[PDB]
Amino acid sequence: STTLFKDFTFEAAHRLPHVPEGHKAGRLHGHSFMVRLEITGEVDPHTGWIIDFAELKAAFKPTYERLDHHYLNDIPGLENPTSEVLAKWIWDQVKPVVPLLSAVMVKETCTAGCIYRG
Amino acid sequence: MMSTTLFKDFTFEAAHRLPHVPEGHKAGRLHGHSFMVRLEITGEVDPHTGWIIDFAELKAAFKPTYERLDHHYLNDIPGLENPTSEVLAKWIWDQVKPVVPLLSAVMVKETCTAGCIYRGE
Amino acid sequence: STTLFKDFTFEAAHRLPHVPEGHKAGRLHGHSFMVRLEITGEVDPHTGWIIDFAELKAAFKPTYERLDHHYLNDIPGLENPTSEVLAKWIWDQVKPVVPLLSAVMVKETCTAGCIYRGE
Amino acid sequence: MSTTLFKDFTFEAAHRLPHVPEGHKAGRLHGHSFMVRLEITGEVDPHTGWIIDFAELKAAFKPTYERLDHHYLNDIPGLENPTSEVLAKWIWDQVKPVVPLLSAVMVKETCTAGCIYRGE
Amino acid sequence: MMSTTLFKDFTFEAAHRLPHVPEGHKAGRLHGHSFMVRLEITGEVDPHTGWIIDFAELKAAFKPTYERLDHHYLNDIPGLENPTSEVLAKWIWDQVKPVVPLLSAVMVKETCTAGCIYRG
Amino acid sequence: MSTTLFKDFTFEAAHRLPHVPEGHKAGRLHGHSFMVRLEITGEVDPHTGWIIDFAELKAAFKPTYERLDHHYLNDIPGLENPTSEVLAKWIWDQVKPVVPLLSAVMVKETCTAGCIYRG
Ligand SMILES: C/C(O)=C(/O)C1=Nc2c(nc(N)[nH]c2=O)NC1
Ligand SMILES: C/C(O)=C(/O)C1=Nc2c(nc(N)[nH]c2=O)NC1
Ligand SMILES: C/C(O)=C(/O)C1=Nc2c(nc(N)[nH]c2=O)NC1
Ligand SMILES: C/C(O)=C(/O)C1=Nc2c(nc(N)[nH]c2=O)NC1
Ligand SMILES: C/C(O)=C(/O)C1=Nc2c(nc(N)[nH]c2=O)NC1
Ligand SMILES: C/C(O)=C(/O)C1=Nc2c(nc(N)[nH]c2=O)NC1
Ligand SMILES: [Zn+2]
Ligand SMILES: [Zn+2]
Ligand SMILES: [Zn+2]
Ligand SMILES: [Zn+2]
Ligand SMILES: [Zn+2]
Ligand SMILES: [Zn+2]
Repeated sequence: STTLFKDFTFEAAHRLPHVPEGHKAGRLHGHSFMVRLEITGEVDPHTGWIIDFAELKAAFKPTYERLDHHYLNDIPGLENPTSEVLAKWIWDQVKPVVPLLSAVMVKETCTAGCIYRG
Repeated sequence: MMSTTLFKDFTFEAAHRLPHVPEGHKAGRLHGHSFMVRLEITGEVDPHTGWIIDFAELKAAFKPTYERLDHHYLNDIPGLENPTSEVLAKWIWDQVKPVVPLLSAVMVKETCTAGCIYRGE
Repeated sequence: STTLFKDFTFEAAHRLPHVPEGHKAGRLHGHSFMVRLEITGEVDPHTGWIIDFAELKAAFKPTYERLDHHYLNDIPGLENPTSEVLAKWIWDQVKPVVPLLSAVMVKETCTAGCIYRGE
Repeated sequence: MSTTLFKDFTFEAAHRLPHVPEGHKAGRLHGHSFMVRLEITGEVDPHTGWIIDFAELKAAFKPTYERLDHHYLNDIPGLENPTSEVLAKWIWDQVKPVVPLLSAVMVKETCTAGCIYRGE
Repeated sequence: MMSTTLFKDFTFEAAHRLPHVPEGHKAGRLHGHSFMVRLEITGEVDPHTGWIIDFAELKAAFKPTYERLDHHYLNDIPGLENPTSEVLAKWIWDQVKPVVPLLSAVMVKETCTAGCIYRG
Repeated sequence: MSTTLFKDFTFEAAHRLPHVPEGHKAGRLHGHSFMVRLEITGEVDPHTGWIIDFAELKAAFKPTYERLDHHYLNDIPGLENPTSEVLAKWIWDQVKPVVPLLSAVMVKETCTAGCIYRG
């Protein structure tokens, strides 16, 4: 048994609709968002891996393309695009494709983030 | 386990020395580091806010402790007479857990390549 | 002389209005922008510095707070908010209050950037 | 309650993956700047205020580190299929006997891709 | 002088070995690195596009050379029989300058802490 | 036109700035993980393919590095006012005799700021 992870960065705009009126997050802004997908499972004795890192990247690509260079709030389910909401939303998009998914981390900035484990 | 965790990272610039190491050990000399602290909290996400707590509330809760550490000599702070990573991590937990009840871990990195994670529950 | 620099990070939305339909930069998006301010000058013999890093931060603060947590295209002069335009714009905003400014770098992502020198 | 210590090491090596399909890039001879994080979990001594000195963990790993660094991994027995997963297991198997409090080994082949192994 | 410069960074994973170091020198054993290459260009900013050239255009121009380097053994590429950072930075300049006429410098880093800049 | 080599080193040290005003935070005893970049410029030898081995640059700096690392800077002669600016010049002065091709010294007290000295 082991864990594997792969990291991705996407460039997007968002705003938080439910913060108080003068809160900076309530203004239209953006971030270089980092996403880490983590899987946990058994290592195949012939391949020597769980799945190819490239399969994890390929599995994310359709979701990446929806998020990257986009305004998140216009995506159904991301009307309140906090890191927490986004981590769970990503889990829900990728879990069908990556059944070994064990954690999704979203970082809005280099110093803050959240980790969702479904 | 199933969970949702939030974390926020802070950096502070401080001097320390380790008082119990062998004579001549480099840690025994007055020196310092760019310390990194990561506070992690575990909780439920409110359906209206969409968050556990605002990152800014975490930063504000930590501020008093942060200001005691930054641009200071750690050995002068009570509880930090032996200011190892491990001692500092637990000390920070003890200071913060009262104002951040959902605190689940404290990480302290003395350098970019070496550190400690403390879970106090 | 000696050169000093300091890095600032701001979180902002932008959109490039003059790219072809379909170009990714033409959609409303954002980045965590990095700005490096570089200054060059004489080190005072008594202070041991050119200017305090904090004095540089304070000088930039007004301009920083126009950029951070904002949509760049709404700022006059940033209607086409490329890295190149933004670096020159920051130079033009900051040079009056930091006469020793020698270069401005803007990075939209960690792996690329622009450097402008206005003299 | 628990305390975990960790230290990161970087080594410069070549490898190739022998069991990937014909034209897979990882099947060609190449290399990486590999990063290894060793994590320890255990009691912190009330006198020393640490689990063990970072320097002692470095020393414990040094023999294995020197086998890896500036080498071709496939040549090392046990690393004939030197995936991140296999390497992390292998490092654990070398280091656990010297550092019984070892609780995880992370290997990153690149800055964006990695695996964490936590024992058998 | 008054000027605008752009740069973009690319990382490739490759093996190399230095053939002219003394027997025993670590760099003379087959090994590898996650190499970083930065291309710097300088030119006028077009008043319509607001840019010198699109970052994507610089990436595209470099791709053929990038593909020769990534997931390969450098010593087997003609011109890179002695694949030092110095030699590699110049070799990259020679490959890229014809397709990126605004190219002003090439940086190679073999590790995160050591590298070389060539200006032609 | 030129080939430049560089190598980065990190050392862990205490310092305080003695000529800032009372209550300025840098006036309190503190420390940093300092980063130093040494740069050299010169001809690439066709036989070795290098200017000097990165390992030679590290060895040449080691004595100076060992004075700095895990020490209190203010007690080192020359570093009574251990600003980044003063430190970069001091390192230059210490290193230039054993690294004649030295062309720049950068010092960073934190990851977001620094100083470059070029002689
Ligand atoms: C300041 C800023 O730009 C935001 O996007 C914030 N986002 C969050 C936030 N706190 C949490 N928990 N989650 C968040 O996603 N605070 C601010
Ligand atoms: C070298 C240096 O400057 C220190 O501050 C050291 N600190 C620790 C250490 N080991 C542990 N476990 N914890 C530490 O905090 N070793 C050295
Ligand atoms: C992809 C994206 O989000 C952008 O903002 C781009 N910006 C620039 C760019 N190229 C230059 N030169 N300047 C840029 O500012 N390409 C893309
Ligand atoms: C692309 C490249 O250079 C490789 O070394 C790959 N390695 C792995 C890999 N996938 C897993 N799971 N583990 C690996 O170790 N994919 C590619
Ligand atoms: C240790 C190692 O793996 C190497 O690749 C070395 N490369 C160089 C080197 N020195 C220079 N100047 N250039 C180099 O390219 N030293 C070692
Ligand atoms: C805040 C702090 O800990 C310091 O060490 C400072 N150092 C400098 C500084 N400014 C310059 N120019 N040089 C410095 O070296 N400001 C503060
Ligand atoms: Zn935001
Ligand atoms: Zn220390
Ligand atoms: Zn953009
Ligand atoms: Zn590989
Ligand atoms: Zn090498
Ligand atoms: Zn300081």
